[PDB]
Amino acid sequence: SRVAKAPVVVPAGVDVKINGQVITIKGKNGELTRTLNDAVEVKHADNTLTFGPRDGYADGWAQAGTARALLNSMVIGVTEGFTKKLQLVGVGYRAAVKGNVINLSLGFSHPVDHQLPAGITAECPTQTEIVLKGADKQVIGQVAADLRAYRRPEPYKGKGVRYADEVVRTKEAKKK
RNA sequence: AUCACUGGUGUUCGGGUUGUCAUGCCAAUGGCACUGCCCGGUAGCUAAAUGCGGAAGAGAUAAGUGCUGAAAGCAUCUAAG
Ligand SMILES: [K+]
Ligand SMILES: [K+]
Ligand SMILES: [K+]
Ligand SMILES: [K+]
Ligand SMILES: [Mg+2]
Ligand SMILES: [Mg+2]
Ligand SMILES: [Mg+2]
Ligand SMILES: [Mg+2]
Ligand SMILES: [Mg+2]
Ligand SMILES: [Mg+2]
Ligand SMILES: [Mg+2]
Ligand SMILES: [Mg+2]
Repeated sequence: SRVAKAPVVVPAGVDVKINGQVITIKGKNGELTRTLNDAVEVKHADNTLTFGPRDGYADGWAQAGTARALLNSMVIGVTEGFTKKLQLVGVGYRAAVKGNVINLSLGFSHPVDHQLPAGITAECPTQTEIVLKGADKQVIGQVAADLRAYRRPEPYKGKGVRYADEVVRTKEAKKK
């Protein structure tokens, strides 16, 4: 509703294309396409997209609000792009990128190699930092979640793979 | 599952031996006595013998964990995906 009302602006250089429900956004950072829910009517208008419910759908305003938030992320994706940062905490925990495969040393008796998906790249500044980059906000979120899952932050020392902007509450071992 | 090995059985293979009857007798043999009683043992069957098995992988999930995400300007694993 309120989210669906605010239209999204197409900055210069971004080219939208609507084939019924299938949309395609093309920018300097790549090309993203989505099939919108059959209850959403989207209009290109004058360098600004608008979103509204179609007639005969009881949830059109809920479906238009999500279609708006996604297309707004698609436009940001093909220009500024998205970035996620992860830190490793713990003596001996290290990371390193070789091609599109991240090598994790997380205290296991075996190595952890994580293959990145199609349009995601990863740089390791220090050995305890990973920086992901990509145009798809959902994909970069999934990749970061998969890397965090190898060694979730534990509550007694905060050790593991954490999001850089993550608050990790710790607690003290029970006395006696 | 199998019998190469280790073994059991092995009244159809060989031997020892008690009592008695017979083959004229000696010598040699056979019958009967739980296979007379025993000692070994071939093939076969067999276990205690010795080979092998339970999986890996894949698909769709349970509880559970998430990503993106509005309805509800926030939040939200869910309503779409
Ligand atoms: K045998
Ligand atoms: K035998
Ligand atoms: K006799
Ligand atoms: K969320
Ligand atoms: Mg034999
Ligand atoms: Mg024997
Ligand atoms: Mg015998
Ligand atoms: Mg005589
Ligand atoms: Mg007689
Ligand atoms: Mg008689
Ligand atoms: Mg399995
Ligand atoms: Mg949201």
